[PDB]
Amino acid sequence: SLAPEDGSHRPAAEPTPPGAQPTAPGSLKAPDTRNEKLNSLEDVRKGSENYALTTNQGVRIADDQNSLRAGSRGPTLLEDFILREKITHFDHERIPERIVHARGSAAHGYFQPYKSLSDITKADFLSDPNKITPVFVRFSTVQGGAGSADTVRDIRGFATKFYTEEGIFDLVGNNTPIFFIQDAHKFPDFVHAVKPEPHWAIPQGQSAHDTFWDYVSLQPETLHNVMWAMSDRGIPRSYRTMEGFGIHTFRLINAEGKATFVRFHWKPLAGKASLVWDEAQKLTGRDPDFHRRELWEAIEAGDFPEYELGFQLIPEEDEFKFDFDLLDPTKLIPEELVPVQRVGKMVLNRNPDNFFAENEQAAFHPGHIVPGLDFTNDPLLQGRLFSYTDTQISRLGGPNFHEIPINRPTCPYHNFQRDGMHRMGIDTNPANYEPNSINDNWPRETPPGPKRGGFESYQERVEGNKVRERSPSFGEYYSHPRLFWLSQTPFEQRHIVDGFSFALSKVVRPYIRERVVDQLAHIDLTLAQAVAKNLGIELTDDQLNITPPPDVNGLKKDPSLSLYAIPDGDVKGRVVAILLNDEVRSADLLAILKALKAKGVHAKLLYSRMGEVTADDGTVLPIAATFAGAPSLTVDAVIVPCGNIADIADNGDANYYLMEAYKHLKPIALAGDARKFKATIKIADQGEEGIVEADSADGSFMDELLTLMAAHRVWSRIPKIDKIPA
Amino acid sequence: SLAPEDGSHRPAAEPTPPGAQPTAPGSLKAPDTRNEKLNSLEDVRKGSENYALTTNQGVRIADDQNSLRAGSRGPTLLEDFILREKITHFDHERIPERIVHARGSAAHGYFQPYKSLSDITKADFLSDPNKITPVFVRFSTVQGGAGSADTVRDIRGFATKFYTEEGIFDLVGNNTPIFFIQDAHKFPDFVHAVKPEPHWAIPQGQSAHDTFWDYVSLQPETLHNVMWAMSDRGIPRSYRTMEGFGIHTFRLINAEGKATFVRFHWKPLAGKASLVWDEAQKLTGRDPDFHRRELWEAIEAGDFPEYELGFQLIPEEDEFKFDFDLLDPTKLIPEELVPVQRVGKMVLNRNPDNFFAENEQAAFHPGHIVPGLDFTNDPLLQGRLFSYTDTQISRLGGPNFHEIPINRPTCPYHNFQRDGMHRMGIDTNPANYEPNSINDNWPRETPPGPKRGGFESYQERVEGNKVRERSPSFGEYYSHPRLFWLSQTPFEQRHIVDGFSFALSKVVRPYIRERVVDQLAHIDLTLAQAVAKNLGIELTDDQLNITPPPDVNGLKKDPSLSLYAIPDGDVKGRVVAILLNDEVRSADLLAILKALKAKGVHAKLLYSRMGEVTADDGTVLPIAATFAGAPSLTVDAVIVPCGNIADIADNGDANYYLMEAYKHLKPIALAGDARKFKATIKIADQGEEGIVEADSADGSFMDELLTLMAAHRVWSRIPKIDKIPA
Amino acid sequence: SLAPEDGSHRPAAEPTPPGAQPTAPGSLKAPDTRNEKLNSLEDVRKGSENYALTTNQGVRIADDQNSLRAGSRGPTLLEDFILREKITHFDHERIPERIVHARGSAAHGYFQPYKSLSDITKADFLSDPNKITPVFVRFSTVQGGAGSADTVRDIRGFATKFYTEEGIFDLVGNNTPIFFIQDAHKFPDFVHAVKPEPHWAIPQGQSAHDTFWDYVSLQPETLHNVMWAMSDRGIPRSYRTMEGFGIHTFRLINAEGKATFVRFHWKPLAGKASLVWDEAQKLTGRDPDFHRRELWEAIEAGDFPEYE
Amino acid sequence: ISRLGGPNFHEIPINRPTCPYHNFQRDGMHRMGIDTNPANYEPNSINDNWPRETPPGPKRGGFESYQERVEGNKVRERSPSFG
Ligand code: HEM
Ligand code: HEM
Ligand code: HEM
Repeated sequence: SLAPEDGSHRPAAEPTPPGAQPTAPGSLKAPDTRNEKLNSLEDVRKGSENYALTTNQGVRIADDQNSLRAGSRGPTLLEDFILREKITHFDHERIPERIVHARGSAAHGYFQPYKSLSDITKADFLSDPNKITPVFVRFSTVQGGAGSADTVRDIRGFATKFYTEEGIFDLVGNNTPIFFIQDAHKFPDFVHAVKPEPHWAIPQGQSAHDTFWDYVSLQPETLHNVMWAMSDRGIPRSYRTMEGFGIHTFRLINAEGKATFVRFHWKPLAGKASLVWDEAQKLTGRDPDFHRRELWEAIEAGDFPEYELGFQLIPEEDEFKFDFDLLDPTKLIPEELVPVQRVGKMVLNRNPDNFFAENEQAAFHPGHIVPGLDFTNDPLLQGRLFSYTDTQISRLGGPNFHEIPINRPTCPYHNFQRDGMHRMGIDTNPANYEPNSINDNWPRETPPGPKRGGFESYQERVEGNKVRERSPSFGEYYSHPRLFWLSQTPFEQRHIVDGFSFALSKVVRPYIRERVVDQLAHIDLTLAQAVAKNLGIELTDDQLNITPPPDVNGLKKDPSLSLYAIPDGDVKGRVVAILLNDEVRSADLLAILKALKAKGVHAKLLYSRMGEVTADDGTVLPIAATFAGAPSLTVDAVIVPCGNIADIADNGDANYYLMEAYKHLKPIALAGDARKFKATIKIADQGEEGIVEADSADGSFMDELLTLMAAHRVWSRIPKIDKIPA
Repeated sequence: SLAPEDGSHRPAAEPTPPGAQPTAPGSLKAPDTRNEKLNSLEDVRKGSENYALTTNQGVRIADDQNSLRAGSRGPTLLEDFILREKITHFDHERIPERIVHARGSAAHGYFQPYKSLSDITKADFLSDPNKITPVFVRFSTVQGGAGSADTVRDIRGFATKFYTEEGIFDLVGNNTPIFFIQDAHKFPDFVHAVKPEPHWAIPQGQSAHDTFWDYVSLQPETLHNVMWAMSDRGIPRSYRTMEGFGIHTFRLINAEGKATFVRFHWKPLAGKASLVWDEAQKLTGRDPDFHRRELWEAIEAGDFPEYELGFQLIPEEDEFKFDFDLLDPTKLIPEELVPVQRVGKMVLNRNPDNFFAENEQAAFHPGHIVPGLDFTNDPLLQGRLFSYTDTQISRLGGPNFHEIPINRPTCPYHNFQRDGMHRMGIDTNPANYEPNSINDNWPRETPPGPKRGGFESYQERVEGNKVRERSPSFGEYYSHPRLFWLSQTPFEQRHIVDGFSFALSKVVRPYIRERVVDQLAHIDLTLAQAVAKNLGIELTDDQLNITPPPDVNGLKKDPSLSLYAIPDGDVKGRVVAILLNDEVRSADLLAILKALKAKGVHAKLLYSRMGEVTADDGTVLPIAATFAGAPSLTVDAVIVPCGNIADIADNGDANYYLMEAYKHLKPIALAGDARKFKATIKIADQGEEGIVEADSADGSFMDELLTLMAAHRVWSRIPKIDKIPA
Repeated sequence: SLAPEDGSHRPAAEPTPPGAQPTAPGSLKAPDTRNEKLNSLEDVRKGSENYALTTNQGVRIADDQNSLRAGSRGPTLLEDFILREKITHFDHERIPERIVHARGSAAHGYFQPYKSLSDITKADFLSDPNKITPVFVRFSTVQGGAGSADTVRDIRGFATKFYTEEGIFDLVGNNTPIFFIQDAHKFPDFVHAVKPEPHWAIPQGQSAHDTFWDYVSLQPETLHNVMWAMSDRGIPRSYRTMEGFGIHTFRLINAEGKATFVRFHWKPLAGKASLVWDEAQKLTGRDPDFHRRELWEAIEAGDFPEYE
Repeated sequence: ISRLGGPNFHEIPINRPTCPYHNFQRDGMHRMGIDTNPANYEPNSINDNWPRETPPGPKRGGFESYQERVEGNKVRERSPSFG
């Protein structure tokens, strides 16, 4: 048999930290993690152990190594139906990728509310805190293909399919609270501008090219979301550490028929955190799967992604109470004006079994709502409602995509629709039309009502002429970008300046850079001048004199728009690199590992080669990777214990390891003679804030390191990084 | 609630004769008829009674009569996701029809062998007389589209999917024992020649046009199957009353590895029976679904179609012992040389629930064989092996067509194939390749053996150069057509002459007619002269002197090639029209109806309007159809009971009903004053064979009518039918 | 007019070195370059300057910035056929990528033989040193998707379509002279092993994972091509500085019917050159389009890729 | 989209306009037209915004919907006048 005698080919079906075990399909890693959707897919899971290899017709194969030929050096024969079926299936494996958000990573989980929301909505999944709704969630980038890298600068999608008892509700959101454009008619133009340019299909996974900034310069409605993308919002550390938003104003409808406007939020219970740009870019080369792998390994470790669902609620009579239009999806609703009510929690606790069958084939669409929710006339939402039904017809092969297992409702579904490519359901109804007598009119319509009723639209009043015209109320483009800019910390603002300066430096036509700097001067002169300086552009006197846009309803900032202004750091699930030497102080290591364990922080033990080293006291320490093999990009903090520091003090790779972690603002902790490394990162004898140092790794040295990790990065180090070459 | 209070909308779930109740889905008409494949479809059967109407996402619908609009006379809104889902599914209901045999009718059933065939084949489904294998059978025409008519002149397909414990085996045959062409490379040429012509797409369901006969005149290999199509074999009475054949020689392989050549047969246990051409052509107009209807209603009545599988077996050492090549599919093996050995019985006993899901999506392919069977080098079979897998990728939408419920095996199937459009199975194997160690190499190959082994091809010797060349052994075209012609009764030979005469009359270019007559003169001079006389063509002295082809292995006829030469008639399931009048002799009708019921012959009571008539003694007689509504075309015989004959004696429809039945050779029985209709059909006072007449329907009147029915038609009447204008 | 007055939006229609001008579609950058295949594509080339914006049915569009709504803050109307055509075409832009070799970069060119090869083959494109055959060439990686990076460690494809006067001949080769496996029946197993693993779809553009090395360790026929892949052959500097091979033995047939066994080679006239691994892996991050860009800009500069 | 295999059905010869048609739509299965436009979006400067919108007018103008007045609530209701 081919597996090793000792069973080391098979991962334990228990939670294990990243790196400890090979990853596995979710039902084999966590067989007793169950939900109603995961149990309903049991009819289509297939196993493998102890079964014979067959054709798809059930014929057992004897030799799966060779084609049928006339003689053993002869021509292959057409009658080889086993070869032809196997190669035909392979030749047809691929389906079209999604037009946007082609790169994504997904998991199963569940949602439960914190209280009944019956007073504001009749949605059944929100009716009782003991109602547990299975979910499937896909996180994604926007521009790149399905084989593009994860840690690009981009908006991220955050789509959740809720399998409710009254239907599937898909909340198809992104990680910023607005979008780039106002009207769905312009979506092909914006997406064509951001995607690879049509002559040569470059660049992949990047907005930093001429056509994107040409469109932005000509369409100032885009500037708000462009500010978010150029911020560190555009480079999240993990899908676990970003916010979600539905963007549009929707409606909640209660059993008395009252409509409330709502915008939806997801708040990450692990907190908000982002990479820095050079780290994100380098990680696209060293691990283009970093966020897919982080999500999968968090769930295999038990560090389940958790989010709180939140609603901003605005009464119908307050529709015109703000100085922006609630229907304009380039405007956000500041939390200082309308707070987020926390409504429930979602936990992602199981990975798929098969990526293609469950993630690639999943179909999310924001028109999939349930009684108790409704739309508004937001003109970007209104066009979305057409596009997701349409695109699924070619991506997933026809109109029966709801029969693909991951998309199936878990509640009953019955109607008079028939046929279509790869129709699975075999209808026995004598009728395929209504009204009918021949089946006593079943399945029957259901009037709307407080529970288990049919869907009726809220009877909004519509009055106007048939026009292709933008509302005048949507014609203000600079106040929300300014509010966002003024809400950032000073280091977040520098990172935004740097994001625009990097991007516009890769625009080849200089007039486009100049037109973007002119737009920036309508938002904030400090930002405009800082970007201009980096491009060698000088503002004109007219530009220096543009009047700043107005505050938003008297606000001149809102700290909820910053990643970092209000502390919300959480270290569970983060990872520290420990740089070993060939004679490690074991007492340093016991102390380190114990304190990390107590906070749920993982460790990775690194050295010069694969294998093991032995500690001063004889403990054998298995090495996970080389310094060069698992770079600092992939960890949150670096600790270097004592022992034979002499042994690594000269290693180019160990030095670079600490230079790169330093440049990227990561906490570094140095014990005993590991303080020799201070010289490579140019740290003064009396120390520096963000470098933890002591004689040994006692319990105090660990608390200080863990406090630095809760604050994510050492922002105060920014003015010091320029003068290490890394 | 729209059903009648009396429950008359719903058919009884019990066997009922044709017309007695509305037809229904098989699992509602016959819920207790079960087999392993029908039970395995339960996971996808969907009911309807008592369920709410929903979208395909499970959202209940309140109003399925209206689109959402801005005001009740306003424009429809794009946000109407319930209208766009319903119309999207409707707009994509169609899939491509099959390239050939697009018109077909299908049913479920089961097969059992009479004894174990373990001495000649290791196929599991033939190993044990107590082993029952579910089947699904589709019967079809060849040329017309899925909306074409059933009783055209054409070859018929007879395809059986056997759901065995060792894999699906599809036996994909037709109703004649040879095909038109020798090498699959010509199949697009032949099928383009018989199909509607490409400029104008005419004619549907007919080979009587110039390109067909141009190809036949240029490719004499076609003449054998053309003879069978021009005979009454081309116009079967029902799928129940035709033979089936696999056409190719295949191999049986036993557990000791011995190969035996085999050709497959189906014998209809209801006997052989065909229409006559004027009746078939007219029936394409009055009921283009006649065979689909007759099949479905026979199964609803309990008149299950039954067939016996038989094998012609030739030892490997006898390959070259005949005047024709066993591998040439334009040659038959006469049963006088190699008898058919009875192997088992197939009963079709349940209709589908949904025609699209089960019939239109079924995929049959003759490359789907099982261990114990193998192919030969027949060059028509060899190209078929390529075509069926290929066509299914576009007809059924991708390479996962085996996951469409009707096509799924009932036995296990596991392999390393993944992905593809509308992938249903979610594989949990950690490996998607072999050899692998990470799942200990499962699923694993299985060596060949006596039972439950892997498939291995028979190690036939191949020797020769790579050539595109027809074997010289295949270059003989006229002997099997002549054997067929000489085996027909004189009335069957007249019907062949009439088939060729009518067909060639529709060929516009007269030189093509003359080239076909010349080919007939190579087969049999009598046939050629009779067709030439009907075409106004005179044979040349050269044609008159062509020497006939040789006998086939000494035979100058083989009666098993005739439909009628050896009586095999069965009356159960046949139907009789009874022509009512407004004061029927109730004693005649009691005697008639119970005689027919005793022999399983159905009746249809006809009159000049719907509703009821009252008999001499007050019995209320319900009318099934009018004389025009249910013409004589649709029945096998006609009975006119006594009573007030003057009610119907001058009814042109009643009179023409008898004239048409008379012309089409059907038995007619006239009781009492119904003998006044003798003048309509010009019968002598002293009577004539084929017309039953007495003073009442008692004594031997019904036995005589039933005797005529068992002989199917009154062939002795053929010379008498010309002196009738009908 | 949205273009700048000075015309600096439009790249010069003449050869210019990398970075000197924005890149452009080839018939705009190099209008004077022609061959028989480029000339035969002219009936489907569509321009743009001075034309009105239309639907695909040729109806001129007045307002391409807004959906049709009932009132300017109202719901979008289903009768907006201009919005639905534009979004429907957008919704259906994608087609499946190639099962293997999905990442690739291509250019037009021409081929000419040095002398007639009629003594060994009757192939018309090889019959006359004056006979010029248009080509279209696509270079590729093997494992990654169409949106993966160029300077991965992988084998590269080198596929040439020759548009001859006796038919299309496709020479579909790679940049090493052997393949990993011996019998096509095993291709899906080998390709499944090298591709991203099926539970989680990682890693992209990399053979450095368990399933690839499990297959290799169990199928020693793979080791030859694995040695090439682990060498600097697996990380070419440019598609211009790698070899090409047809791998298989084919036959040449002359007019007298004689068969000669042949294996096909492409020799880069710019020579052989590879990156080093740390450089290649870092370039996947900093410019995942580096080989597609280098090929396109070499052609816009006149530094045409040449192979023998 | 399903009957004719994708969104380029207007390029099947019988369905093609005989008048000009130019826009920024790209790709799709069996795409025949090879666009040379450097831009595939508007507004653009890189091709001076061509092809360009056309105001409505008496002849050769862009399409504009008649500005019918719409007044009603969002309802799934048959007009009583149709009963
Ligand atoms: C507020 C603005 C929007 C947000 C938050 C949004 C978000 C998303 C997300 C998260 C996905 C990926 C879902 C998945 O993981 O499969 C997606 C896919 C998609 N989006 Fe949107 N989107 C927006 C606007 C639009 C507009 C205006 C259109 C077109 C009118 C559109 C058309 C599509 C299409 C065609 C797909 C691919 C869907 C599929 O193939 O199943 N999006 N969008
Ligand atoms: C002995 C000669 C043949 C017989 C008895 C035969 C019989 C049949 C039958 C009965 C069907 C319909 C199965 C069903 O009901 O779905 C069928 C379909 C078909 N036949 Fe054959 N056939 C013959 C030769 C050929 C040849 C030579 C080719 C091509 C090389 C061919 C290609 C096809 C194709 C493409 C279909 C449609 C299959 C589908 O869409 O699933 N047939 N044939
Ligand atoms: C000597 C070994 C082989 C070489 C040199 C080779 C080379 C290539 C190249 C260069 C391409 C990309 C063509 C392009 O640029 O579009 C390609 C594509 C492909 N190869 Fe091969 N390959 C080999 C073996 C195989 C085998 C054994 C199979 C299957 C039996 C296979 C199936 C494919 C398929 C399905 C495609 C995608 C073609 C398309 O979508 O148009 N290759 N191969």
